[PDB]
Amino acid sequence: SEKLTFKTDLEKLEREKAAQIGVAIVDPQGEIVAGHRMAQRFAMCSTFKFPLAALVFERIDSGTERGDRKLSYGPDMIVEWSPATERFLASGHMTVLEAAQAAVQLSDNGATNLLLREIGGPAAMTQYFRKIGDSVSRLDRKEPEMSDNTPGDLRDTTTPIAMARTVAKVLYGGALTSTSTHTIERWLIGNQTGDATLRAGFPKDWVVGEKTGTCANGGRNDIGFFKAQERDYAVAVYTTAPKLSAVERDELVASVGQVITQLILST
Amino acid sequence: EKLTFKTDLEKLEREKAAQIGVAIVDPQGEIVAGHRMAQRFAMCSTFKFPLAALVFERIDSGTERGDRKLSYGPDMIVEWSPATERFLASGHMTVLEAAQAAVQLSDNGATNLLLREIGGPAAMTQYFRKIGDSVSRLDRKEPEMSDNTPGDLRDTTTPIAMARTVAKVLYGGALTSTSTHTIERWLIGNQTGDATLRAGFPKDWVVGEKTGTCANGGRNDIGFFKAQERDYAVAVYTTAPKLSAVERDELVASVGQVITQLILS
Ligand SMILES: *C(=O)[C@H]([C@@H](C)O)[C@@]1(C)CC(S[C@@H]2CN[C@H](C(=O)N(C)C)C2)=C(C(=O)O)N1
Ligand SMILES: *C(=O)[C@H]([C@@H](C)O)[C@@]1(C)CC(S[C@@H]2CN[C@H](C(=O)N(C)C)C2)=C(C(=O)O)N1
Ligand SMILES: [Ca+2]
Ligand SMILES: [Cl-]
Ligand SMILES: [Cl-]
Ligand SMILES: [Cl-]
Ligand SMILES: [Cl-]
Ligand SMILES: [Cl-]
Ligand SMILES: [Cl-]
Ligand SMILES: [Cl-]
Repeated sequence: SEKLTFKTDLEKLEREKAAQIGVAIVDPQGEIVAGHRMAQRFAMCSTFKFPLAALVFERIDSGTERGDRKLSYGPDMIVEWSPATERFLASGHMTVLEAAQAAVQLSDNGATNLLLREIGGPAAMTQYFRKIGDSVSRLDRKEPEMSDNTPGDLRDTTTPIAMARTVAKVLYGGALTSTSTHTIERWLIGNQTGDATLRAGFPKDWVVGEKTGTCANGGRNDIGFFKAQERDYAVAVYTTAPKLSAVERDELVASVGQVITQLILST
Repeated sequence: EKLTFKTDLEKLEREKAAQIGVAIVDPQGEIVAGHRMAQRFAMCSTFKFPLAALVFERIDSGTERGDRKLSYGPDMIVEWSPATERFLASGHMTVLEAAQAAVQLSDNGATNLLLREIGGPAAMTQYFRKIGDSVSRLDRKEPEMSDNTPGDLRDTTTPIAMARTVAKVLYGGALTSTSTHTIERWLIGNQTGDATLRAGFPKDWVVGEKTGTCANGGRNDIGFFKAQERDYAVAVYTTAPKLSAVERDELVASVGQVITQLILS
């Protein structure tokens, strides 16, 4: 069957690249299309910044936050991979929406930590996961230490099926207003960090948006959505390949994208 | 201090085989300092900042909508169009998405999408005239407007004309308060200027700018800075055909340092 070919082709990639590949593909209601290691825990790393932006948009939607509110900070906000936070430092602030867009589209760690400071830290992120029906995903630490990805450490983890269903809830399940949903979809399409990962393995006519992550100890992840053959899907891909180079991990996730493509065009 | 400014720029020109045009003006357009300030230079991608101002004026005026979807096909992809490429499958970019990509990524396809909408180079030149700039002129779309053929007056500005245009947009009331603040934040958050002017400015200055890189050694940076609680508009245009690309970045950064010495004096 198409699902057997999907499993077999992912297992080939696992053997040949010394990797473990977690995938979940769901329809807009969260029904499983296909998956692999669906219930295995993986470090979230920067992929949680997409649910973080959804959390922020829900607060704007409910009138408990303003997108143009200025979030002041100083040099101690700057951590590794904080390009926008660095540029705005002299000005003294980033707005709520500026920080959320930098977190999603540049994977800006400082902007992420700026938002975590405002919402009540990792506990508030986890509370949001639980609220939208995700009993699995957990944020325990801020950036960058949440990405240390120690094998077997359950902090800062999700599973592919939990996160795919969280993506579907945000994009298709009514978690956000129509306007906020469309905005976050456009942010995912316009992401600047994913050119070499999943969307490099999907056909060029598919509409794709995603959020990448890179973890210590070989983690490389990509979560988001694709629209193919007049059908919408949510997808979460988590990989661990400790001996691959960084470029080789990009190619690994792109190869997963091609295996997904072969499945969808066979469905 | 003005003699030191001139002398240090001419040392850079001599040692780098370069021409350096600079103008610094106060918020009202009065000259603070300059060098070759009325010599014409190719504007290349720096015109994308006045283009975004024109777009904001039309949104301000009700003749454009910021969320209007601009459809396109792969024909609109030209060199250096990263956002346009990412949004291609979706089939559109909004007016505001395109404008922000033009300013902050120097996206050429997004720039051309906006030029398509306003009626092309003639309308952008008309906007320069409307804001009191009788010098700057757009003749072509991207990337051919950046050909920078020696002596060609097409697609040129002068440092003083463009510095005064920056001041008019940011400080002279060309845009509403809200739109002025937005375009200022876009310039601060620009992704392309880390190695040019702001690399040569002190780190507490609030700086925003728009870069350009042209054929035949053009390297430009225009924008604003707030230093010692005073606001300035600045335009730097340079031509250095024999430098490497990294050395042209270093050249503009060195001009930033010469500017810093003048301001602090
Ligand atoms: C998130 O996964 C990760 C956090 C935990 O640090 C983050 C921000 C790093 C990266 S890759 C990193 C950022 N850009 C650099 C780059 O492209 N190179 C090679 C210079 C490396 C990501 C990511 O999304 O891929 N997120
Ligand atoms: C604008 O001046 C120029 C247009 C006319 O092509 C443009 C878009 C090119 C560049 S530099 C180019 C884009 N990013 C590349 C880069 O930095 N590297 C290292 C590959 C080269 C600019 C610019 O603003 O600097 N604008
Ligand atoms: Ca076409
Ligand atoms: Cl500001
Ligand atoms: Cl909800
Ligand atoms: Cl980019
Ligand atoms: Cl002069
Ligand atoms: Cl003169
Ligand atoms: Cl869309
Ligand atoms: Cl960046």
